[PDB]
Amino acid sequence: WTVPTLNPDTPSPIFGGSTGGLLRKAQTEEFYVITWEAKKEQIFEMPTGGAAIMRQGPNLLKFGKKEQCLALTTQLRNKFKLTPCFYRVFPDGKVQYLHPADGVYPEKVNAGRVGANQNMRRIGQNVNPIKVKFSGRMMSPAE
Amino acid sequence: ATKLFPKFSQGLAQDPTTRRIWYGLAMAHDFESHDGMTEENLYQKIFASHFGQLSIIFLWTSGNLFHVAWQGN
Amino acid sequence: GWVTFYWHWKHLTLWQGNVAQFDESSTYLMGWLRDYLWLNSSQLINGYNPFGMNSLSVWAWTFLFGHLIYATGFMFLISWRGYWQELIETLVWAHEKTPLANLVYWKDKPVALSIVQARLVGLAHFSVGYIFTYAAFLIASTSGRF
Amino acid sequence: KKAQVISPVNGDPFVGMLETPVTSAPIVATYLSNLPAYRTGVAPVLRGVEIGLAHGFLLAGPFIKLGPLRNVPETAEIAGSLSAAGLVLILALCLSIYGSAQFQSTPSIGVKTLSGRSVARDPLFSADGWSEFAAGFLVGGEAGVAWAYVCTQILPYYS
Amino acid sequence: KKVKIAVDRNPVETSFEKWAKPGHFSRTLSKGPNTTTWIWNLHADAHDFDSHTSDLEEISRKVFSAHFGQLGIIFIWLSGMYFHGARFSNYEAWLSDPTHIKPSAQVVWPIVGQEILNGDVGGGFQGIQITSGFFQLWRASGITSELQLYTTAIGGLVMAAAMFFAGWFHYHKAAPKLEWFQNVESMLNHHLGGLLGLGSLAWAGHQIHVSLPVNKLLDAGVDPKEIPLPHDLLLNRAIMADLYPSFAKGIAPFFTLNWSEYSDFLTFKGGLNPVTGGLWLSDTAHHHVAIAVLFLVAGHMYRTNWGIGHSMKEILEAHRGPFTGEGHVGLYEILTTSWHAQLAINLALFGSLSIIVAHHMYAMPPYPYLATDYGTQLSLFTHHTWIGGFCIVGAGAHAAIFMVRDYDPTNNYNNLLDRVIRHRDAIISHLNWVCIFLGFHSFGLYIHNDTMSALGRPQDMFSDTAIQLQPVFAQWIQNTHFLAPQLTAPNALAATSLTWGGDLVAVGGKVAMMPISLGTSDFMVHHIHAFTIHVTVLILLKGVLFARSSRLIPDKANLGFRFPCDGPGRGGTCQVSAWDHVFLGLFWMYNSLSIVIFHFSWKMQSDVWGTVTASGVSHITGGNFAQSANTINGWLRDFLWAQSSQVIQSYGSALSAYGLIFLGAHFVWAFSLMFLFSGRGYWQELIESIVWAHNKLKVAPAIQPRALSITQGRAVGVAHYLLGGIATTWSFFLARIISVG
Amino acid sequence: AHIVKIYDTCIGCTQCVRACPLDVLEMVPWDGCKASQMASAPRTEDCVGCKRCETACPTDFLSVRVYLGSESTRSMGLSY
Amino acid sequence: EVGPKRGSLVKILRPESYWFNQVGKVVSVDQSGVRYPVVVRFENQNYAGVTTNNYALDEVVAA
Ligand code: CLA
Ligand code: CLA
Ligand code: CLA
Ligand code: CLA
Ligand code: CLA
Ligand SMILES: CC1=C(/C=C/C(C)=C/C=C/C(C)=C/C=C/C=C(C)/C=C/C=C(C)/C=C/C2=C(C)CCCC2(C)C)C(C)(C)CCC1
Ligand SMILES: CC1=C(C/C=C(\C)CCC[C@H](C)CCC[C@H](C)CCCC(C)C)C(=O)c2ccccc2C1=O
Ligand SMILES: CC1=C(C/C=C(\C)CCC[C@H](C)CCC[C@H](C)CCCC(C)C)C(=O)c2ccccc2C1=O
Ligand code: SF4
Ligand code: SF4
Repeated sequence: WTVPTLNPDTPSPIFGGSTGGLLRKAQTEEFYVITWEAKKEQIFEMPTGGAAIMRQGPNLLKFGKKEQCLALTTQLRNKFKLTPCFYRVFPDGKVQYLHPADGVYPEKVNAGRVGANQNMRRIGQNVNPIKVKFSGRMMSPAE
Repeated sequence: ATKLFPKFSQGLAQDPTTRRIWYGLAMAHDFESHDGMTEENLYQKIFASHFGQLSIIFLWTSGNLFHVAWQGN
Repeated sequence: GWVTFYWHWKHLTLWQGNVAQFDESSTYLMGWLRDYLWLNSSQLINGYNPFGMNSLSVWAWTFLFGHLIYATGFMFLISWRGYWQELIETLVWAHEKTPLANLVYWKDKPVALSIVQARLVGLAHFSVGYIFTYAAFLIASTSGRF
Repeated sequence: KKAQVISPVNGDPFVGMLETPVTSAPIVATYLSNLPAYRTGVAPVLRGVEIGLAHGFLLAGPFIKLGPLRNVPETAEIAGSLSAAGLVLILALCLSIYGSAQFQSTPSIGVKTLSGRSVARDPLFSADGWSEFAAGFLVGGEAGVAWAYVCTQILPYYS
Repeated sequence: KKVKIAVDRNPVETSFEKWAKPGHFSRTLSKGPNTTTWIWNLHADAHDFDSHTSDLEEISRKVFSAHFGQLGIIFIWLSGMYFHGARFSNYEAWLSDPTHIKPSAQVVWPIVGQEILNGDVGGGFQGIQITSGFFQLWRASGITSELQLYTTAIGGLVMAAAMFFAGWFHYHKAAPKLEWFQNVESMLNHHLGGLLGLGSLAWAGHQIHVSLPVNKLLDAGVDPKEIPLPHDLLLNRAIMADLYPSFAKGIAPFFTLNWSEYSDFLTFKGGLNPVTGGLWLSDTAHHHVAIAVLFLVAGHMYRTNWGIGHSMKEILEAHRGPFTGEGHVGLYEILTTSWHAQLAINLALFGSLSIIVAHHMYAMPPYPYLATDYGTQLSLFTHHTWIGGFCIVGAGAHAAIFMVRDYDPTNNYNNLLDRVIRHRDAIISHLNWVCIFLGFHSFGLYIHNDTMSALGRPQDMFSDTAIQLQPVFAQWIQNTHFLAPQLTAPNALAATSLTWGGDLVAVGGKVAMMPISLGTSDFMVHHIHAFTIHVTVLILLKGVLFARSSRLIPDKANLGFRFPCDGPGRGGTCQVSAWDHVFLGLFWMYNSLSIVIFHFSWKMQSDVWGTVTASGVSHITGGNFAQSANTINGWLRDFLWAQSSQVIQSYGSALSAYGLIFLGAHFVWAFSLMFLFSGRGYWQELIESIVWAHNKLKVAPAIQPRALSITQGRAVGVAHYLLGGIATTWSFFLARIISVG
Repeated sequence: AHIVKIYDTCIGCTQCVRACPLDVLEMVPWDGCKASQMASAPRTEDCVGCKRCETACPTDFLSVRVYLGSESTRSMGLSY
Repeated sequence: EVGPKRGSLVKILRPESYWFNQVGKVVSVDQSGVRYPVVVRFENQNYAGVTTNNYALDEVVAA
């Protein structure tokens, strides 16, 4: 598996237009693009509001928030049994792949993804906040 | 981008929302949760703040005295 | 509030020579309502009427002021963040899509008051209204008689 | 059953504005495009003068007919015009501090015009542009309040 | 044939086996309790039939039999009121003198000193003065005897037992299938022809044959003992042809379409009866004849088994516009598939109807001596107003529940519901703006008047004197309905109400109904009404449209309808659910209707109700509403402080219980604030520190003590808030108006 | 950014990852408390702080722990 | 083998546990080098609704 490049030639589902779509965050900070290959035309539920019709084949869809993309991801994975993958697009054109960051979905092991933010102690073996006092910023004993 | 108002907290100064203003108004005197605060600097800022409270109290009594003397009977 | 109600009524009945009214009515709570809160509000709330006003009108206005602030704290105390954040999402849409007004844009993103923050804000509105209401009532019901 | 009126904005169903007769009727878009706010090629100082003249002329009326001195015959218009002058001054200060606050980032994304041609950014949305816009707003607002007073003084059927 | 009876024989066995096993209706609670939250969930999910199972047939059967149980309970309650009017009332004494004797139908036992509550109401009676208006209703029915109330009570108990037998039958013995419930064409045809058409026709028959002659003789001074019994007015046509000579013609004028001959008992008089202060029963009889015809022709509209008629699916599907996409398609399926979509509409219109009832029962008092019982009139406005607001909030609730559970986006593509959910942001944004606009321009007017009159500038207030905001549109409508019989309703002898204008009707010295003027105070309070209504609509509609998703939480539908929060994340997500929007819409419904009923009470006591002893109408508060209600201090002083003198000095008198429920309601309301201001996590730790003391003494229960759910805390808080506030208002109203009115 | 720490009491039931609506958590093999999986939080820049993860953690209390930290646009669920 | 038997009653010594100083019954003890190997089932459920939890050999004690 290798990181897929975002295809802009991918069509979008049949949506009649909403008001829950993109805001100035898309133009200024960032927005998100989710893609998936469908086997048929199915009326799914937009996380922004309203129902859209996915197209037979590949689809592409814009969203202003990552939680929207993962909501649709779990909806397409659980109700339609698809395998979508979304990105993070910046207004200058930079695309950043996000969800299956190793190819497989994060609930499954991949035999090589590194464990981050793992405290190797018990939650009661954390120190008292008096020991992490005056560490610069206000810091939790979990660090 | 990163703002300037919460000089005492860099996590708030990077907040893009209106929460920065409020939480900087309400974390201003929690000196021990400031950025880069030591214990000695804490005690010193508290010393100066007590001096400021004293000045304010005495100005308040001066104002009561002044207004009773001026606009009172 | 209980402490100061007790003090104020005991002393209003002492100063008026009517300690018997307290000795009779303070043993039940309709006594405290009627003979203390309802009775002694007579000049306060008539501080201003459609016929005119007197010097107690400031304390009447302040009375109603505290009644407003207290109840406004109820808004931050009962309604919680998530109704208001979605409301503000709608208002963000409304501002970004309104012509001649999307020209003007915020620099700080409008979000609802946080949980702890609105707890403090409701407590502050509550306390200010409590305090102002009782201060107005006290000063007006004591200055109106004496 | 054909001929649906409501369309998405510029054909994009994911942006979220839903082009609608109140939004993008020919007459409505014509009127909004002709307003000095949306004349992104003219100098912002003059658009500010025009906007300020309008707003300073309209907001004298309330202070005149509803102010505290509305019932004394000749002092009413003077009082309301001075009040509108003060409010225009306050608004000009608001505009100046808004220009201080907003225009520091210079966002790099372009602007199109619902037909593809990449127009330039409005010089109004720049620090110097908004400075001169608030200058024009002050000048035009005070002038419009003064002329509102004048129109109370000279108009025949001013009741 | 399509529309037919379709039932299953003996679906559910009748046994107490599932009575001994609580929580049987769900898969989670049937395992048994381990924590106390189970005890609350057992009750919160008791009638949540659409989560006990998925098949709409069993849900529908449960709903049907539950409705039967509600009907049986309503019949028990009605029979109880008739029985209390038969045994424990002064009704037969009140009929002889309804202008002097207070209607009472509840006697209190003399146990712990509450015999003081058995007030001197009149007619040699001692009891609690009722305000439900049953005496006026019974006089209008033509009862005139306690035996008829007794037998009506026994008939109500018979019908209650019948309804409960019917629920048991239609659940356990022969329960209908889903395709029987789904015949909405037949249900509407029948509920319009037979239920509301034939019901109004039968009530018209009673009004022709029993109410009209009995009440005509009652108004002619005849003693209720010497009035002919209704069966004697049925058999002996001579009595009726003496009272109405058109009964000498028989029913021929009907079949010959010489209906004008019937103009003796089918009238269009309009206005009020000068001797009773209520609507003419001939007017009501003609009314019910007319609406019976109307509903019987309206019940022949939909197509059931013979090709004539309409398919509601065809009306809906063929109603679509260029602005609205596919239109009403899929709504037939929504409403024949979702019980909650039906419940939402039905509750909304039923509550709006109850408020219609409240407004139309005081301006057009239908019953004799109803208007001059100011307590009954005030209570009957307040009660139905409150029931309407509650039903409307429940309509918003069940609309949200539909949107969460029963909504399917496949059925709804570019139909009206999809197109609403797609632009909910425009909807709620404009609603927010109008709520803010109205709040400012309706309450800041009151604040402006408070500030002006406090500063001593009454010439700067918003009053009928200084700066007039006259309600010219309502004034024009008043004048348009006052002048209606002259031009636009020539066969009406008078206007519908005297509130439009004209002369007053005073009965027994008391004012039954008089013209109602509207000025700046009425403008301001009406705009306050619209403001509060719009905010309640904002909350409930925002809960509906954002019940599945928002820009904050896109997966709110999977979270559910009733959930506290997703977390403290996204800055904090508490009360994002569509349940918490109902929880807040309850508060705003209370705030709206409190002002509505306050407007009613003050306007009635100031500008309508009163006595005429000499030449001059002397009202209760002296018409202060015009000049005093421009300020919040006005509603304080001259309404909440002035009209509270009767409830706080009621101690030691018959109305002392009203003062008691004043104080206790103030208690309960404030008690609600323990649940609304606080949060579960504090009480769980307090509870576990208490459980430590219970463990130490070996008295810790097996059912683990938990703090109430978050949702349950909010529900308890809103319940205690509404109860205390409404009961405080109830006590205040009744104690005030039983004394001064 | 909020602080999500995961402790060695994690029995590896994947529930915290399935509950996460922002794809902050993932399950790493054997480079943790033991073999047979373990969780991890590499993408905490996208954590909003909803604590669905520790709502779904079945261990005593919570192996996964969200400590609410400095907010941003990604950590406040803002589409604006 | 390590730990208690697979039906024994066990008092939990984990300080942050809901069942601290509370008796539980062993479901099983994983005989690998796993940390927190002891699986204890409790008659009463915690605030999350769980009745089972994994504990270490030093967090368990008889009776
Ligand atoms: C005595 C006769 C009888 C018997 C033995 C049963 C037995 C059963 N019924 Mg049937 N049922 C009956 C009569 C009976 N029913 C009647 C008369 C009705 C019409 C209302 C129904 C309608 C009905 C439905 C719709 C359902 C059942 C169900 C059930 C099962 C469990 C019910 C349960 O938990 O009961 C215990 C419940 C109660 C004791 C509640 C009684 C509520 C009464 C009616 C109203 C009282 C309200 C009260 C006035 C409020 C006071 C307020 C207070 C604060 C003062 C069981 C097979 C359920 C089933 O099959 O699910 C598997 C089911 O869904 N029954
Ligand atoms: C002329 C025919 C007719 C009449 C009078 C009614 C009347 C009623 N129906 Mg409807 N219904 C009908 C036809 C009719 N229905 C048909 C054909 C269907 C199939 C589509 C339905 C399906 C239906 C459902 C699904 C529900 C009702 C409900 C109701 C009741 C609503 C409660 C109310 O308004 O209080 C008014 C109360 C009264 C007027 C009290 C007297 C009731 C009398 C005794 C029964 C009416 C006659 C009855 C329908 C015929 C059978 C008599 C029986 C001896 C066999 C009401 C009694 C609801 C209800 O309350 O359920 C219990 C409900 O859930 N009905
Ligand atoms: C549902 C409403 C209703 C009902 C029930 C009645 C009933 C009655 N009206 Mg009224 N009426 C009504 C509405 C109603 N009215 C309205 C709306 C108007 C205004 C137009 C009038 C205007 C009016 C006038 C002007 C008069 C009446 C009269 C009558 C009576 C004569 C009936 C008659 O001649 O019709 C004929 C009806 C039938 C032939 C049906 C009889 C059916 C029987 C009962 C069948 C049962 C037999 C059974 C199968 C077997 C026996 C069982 C056992 C013994 C073995 C009767 C009491 C007359 C009267 O007596 O005045 C007091 C009269 O003069 N009515
Ligand atoms: C025709 C009327 C009607 C019908 C059939 C329903 C039916 C239903 N509603 Mg809806 N609802 C209604 C009116 C109605 N509601 C109204 C008027 C409101 C506004 C208050 C609501 C608000 C509402 C909400 C917010 C919710 C429901 C829910 C439900 C479902 C389960 C209700 C349940 O189990 O409660 C069982 C009964 C109780 C728990 C008793 C409540 C206790 C009350 C508050 C006590 C106070 C009442 C008393 C008169 C005051 C005196 C107290 C005295 C005892 C001291 C069920 C489908 C729930 C649902 O479907 O969610 C999944 C839900 O969350 N309803
Ligand atoms: C007295 C108590 C109080 C007050 C003033 C408010 C005020 C408001 N609520 Mg809240 N609310 C409260 C209690 C209160 N609420 C309680 C107890 C609950 C139950 C939980 C709620 C639940 C609730 C919900 C659920 C909603 C509201 C909404 C609203 C707004 C609608 C009205 C509006 O914008 O008009 C304009 C503002 C007012 C009328 C407030 C008074 C201001 C006056 C006019 C003077 C202005 C002063 C002026 C600017 C001078 C400034 C002086 C300078 C020195 C600063 C407003 C902010 C709604 C909302 O935000 O959407 C629109 C909404 O959806 N509230
Ligand atoms: C609102 C309400 C109420 C009340 C109500 C009422 C009162 C109603 C009524 C209703 C009604 C009052 C109804 C009625 C109905 C009736 C019917 C349904 C009848 C039927 C009959 C029939 C069906 C017959 C037939 C026939 C004959 C026998 C003659 C010949 C021909 C024929 C065959 C046709 C209350 C407050 C309590 C509560 C709440 C709710
Ligand atoms: C009304 C309301 C809002 C909306 C309030 C908005 C977001 C902010 C208030 C609007 C402006 C900023 C009012 C400012 C007026 C103050 C007088 C400013 C004084 C502060 C200075 C002294 C610094 C919430 O965000 C909320 C959150 C959680 C629980 C309850 C509530 C709640 O009740
Ligand atoms: C007071 C309070 C509590 C504590 C209330 C406790 C848990 C329950 C109150 C009393 C219960 C119902 C015990 C009453 C007695 C039992 C019904 C058993 C009967 C035994 C004899 C008395 C007959 C909360 O749990 C809570 C949660 C969320 C928001 C606000 C609050 C809140 O305000
Ligand atoms: S708080 Fe929410 S977003 Fe953050 S890690 Fe936990 S579940 Fe994921
Ligand atoms: S839910 Fe808890 S136990 Fe399960 S994998 Fe996540 S952190 Fe570990």
